[PDB]
Amino acid sequence: GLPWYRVHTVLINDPGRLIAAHLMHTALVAGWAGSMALYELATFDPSDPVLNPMWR
Amino acid sequence: QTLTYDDIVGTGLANKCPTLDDTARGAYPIDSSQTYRIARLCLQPTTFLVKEEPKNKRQEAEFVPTKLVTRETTSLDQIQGELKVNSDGSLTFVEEDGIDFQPVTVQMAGGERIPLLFTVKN
Ligand code: CLA
Ligand code: CLA
Ligand code: CLA
Ligand code: CLA
Ligand SMILES: CCCCCCCCCCCCCCCC(=O)OC[C@H](COP(=O)(O)OC[C@@H](O)CO)OC(=O)CCCCCCCCCCCCCCC
Ligand SMILES: CCCCCCCCCCCCCCCC(=O)OC[C@H](COP(=O)(O)OC[C@@H](O)CO)OC(=O)CCCCCCCCCCCCCCC
Ligand SMILES: CCCCCCCCCCCCO[C@@H]1O[C@H](CO)[C@@H](O[C@H]2O[C@H](CO)[C@@H](O)[C@H](O)[C@H]2O)[C@H](O)[C@H]1O
Ligand SMILES: CCCCCCCS[C@@H]1O[C@H](CO)[C@@H](O)[C@H](O)[C@H]1O
Repeated sequence: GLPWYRVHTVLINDPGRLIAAHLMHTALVAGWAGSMALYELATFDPSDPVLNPMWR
Repeated sequence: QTLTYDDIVGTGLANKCPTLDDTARGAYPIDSSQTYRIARLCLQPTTFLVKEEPKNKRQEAEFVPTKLVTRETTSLDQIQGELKVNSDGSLTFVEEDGIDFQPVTVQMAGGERIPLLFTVKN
């Protein structure tokens, strides 16, 4: 069968499933962004933008 | 003219002090031979400010605005006491009794809740 490093090649001639894979990728990236921002809000201390800004 | 409990109940007006007309710019004579009292003192807070506490200790901390979270339960009222006329013609109010405190919780930016006993006791 297909070697492990070629599994996604099944999409090359299947535009609908390629779009589905792409949709999944974008869902994952956007969920990362939402999750990342929530984790940063759970940890960020806003009380000192002078000596404790976001980049510290 | 005058409101009953049923007119007031649940409106918020019970937590408000009485107001006077813009017309009320008069003068109330004090006869220094007469004794006086305050029969009703009412205090309706409209803003609570809390002094932020810096790490800086350089530059003075400001008083910042806060959000009231305990609803219309903040005013002091039905307070009474003697209004003394002093020998130099100054008046001194000596609080005796009344609804002279309210626990109040206000919330700062970012969530810190600051309870206080808002009061004029004694
Ligand atoms: C954007 C990511 C993504 C997308 C959209 C796809 C989509 C596809 N894959 Mg690929 N794949 C991926 C990443 C992805 N894969 C990764 C990271 C691996 C290595 C694990 C694989 C290995 C793989 C194999 C071996 C096969 C496919 C196959 C397929 C097709 C059918 C679905 C399937 O069987 O998935 C497989 C199911 C997964 C890959 C689950 C991913 C494992 C993650 C890490 C678990 C996530 C759970 C949770 C949210 C997070 C836990 C993290 C941790 C803190 C514990 C489809 C085209 C099949 C096929 O069509 O081949 C011809 C197939 O046999 N994929
Ligand atoms: C848009 C970017 C992109 C896309 C859509 C693809 C898509 C494809 N690649 Mg290419 N490729 C890319 C960039 C990309 N590649 C990059 C940057 C490199 C160098 C790293 C490669 C090097 C490469 C090789 C050497 C091969 C492909 C192959 C393939 C095909 C099969 C992939 C597969 O089944 O893996 C299945 C993968 C797994 C089951 C697991 C991989 C797990 C990795 C190593 C670790 C986990 C990654 C983590 C989940 C992802 C976060 C990503 C983010 C940080 C970027 C498919 C057409 C294969 C081919 O041509 O088939 C004929 C092939 O041999 N790619
Ligand atoms: C006017 C026609 C039109 C428009 C507006 C688009 C727009 C888009 N196409 Mg292209 N496409 C078109 C014609 C069009 N396409 C034609 C005729 C073909 C040949 C059939 C393709 C083949 C094609 C492929 C093969 C792919 C795209 C993808 C994309 C998207 C990539 C950006 C993205 O996902 O952002 C993120 C998305 C958003 C911020 C959401 C946008 C809001 C959506 C679109 C509303 C959904 C409702 C709508 C009625 C459903 C169908 C929309 C459809 C017309 C695109 C984007 C929505 C890629 C994609 O889908 O990846 C996920 C992808 O893989 N297109
Ligand atoms: C420009 C931005 C960008 C681009 C071009 C890509 C491109 C890619 N992404 Mg996506 N990704 C992005 C941003 C991006 N990503 C962001 C911001 C997130 C949120 C964190 C993700 C989350 C994400 C997930 C969860 C997955 C992808 C996967 C993929 C691959 C799907 C095609 C494929 O089959 O590859 C075949 C695989 C390769 C060609 C190898 C890529 C090797 C990368 C470049 C370096 C990984 C190196 C190292 C071994 C990582 C080990 C991690 C370990 C320490 C845990 C492709 C290389 C999917 C994938 O890799 O499936 C196998 C996958 O599961 N991405
Ligand atoms: C965030 C989400 C994260 C989830 C992702 C997790 C999935 C990651 C999967 C990675 C594993 C892939 C390894 C497959 C390994 C594997 O299948 O190898 C054998 C494989 C042979 O392929 P063939 O084409 O012969 O196909 C046979 C098929 O049966 C394979 O599917 O070759 C490759 O895969 C090419 C690249 C690997 C070559 C690596 C060899 C390493 C040598 C040893 C090094 C250590 C010793 C060093 C000493 C100094
Ligand atoms: C599917 C693609 C994945 C590629 C990832 C490569 C990253 C390395 C950076 C670039 C150097 C490339 C030199 C390749 C040399 C080259 O030209 O390769 C091309 C080769 C495919 O070539 P062929 O199609 O000719 O197949 C040759 C096979 O038949 C074996 O003989 O690609 C692979 O073998 C893909 C697998 C490499 C996998 C490497 C190990 C990944 C381990 C990940 C550990 C993850 C831990 C996760 C923890 C949660
Ligand atoms: C979209 C669906 C998913 C939504 C759910 C995910 C929510 C994540 C939101 C993060 C923002 C809230 O972040 C959270 O805030 C409070 C208030 O400072 C912190 O709480 C901390 O300080 C407060 C106030 O002194 C203490 O009473 C508390 O015990 C202590 O843990 C949390 O440690 C922090 O992690
Ligand atoms: C998508 C909905 C996420 C849920 C949001 C939680 C409320 S918002 C949250 O409030 C905390 C307390 O006031 C703050 O300390 C923190 O900075 C703020 O991000």
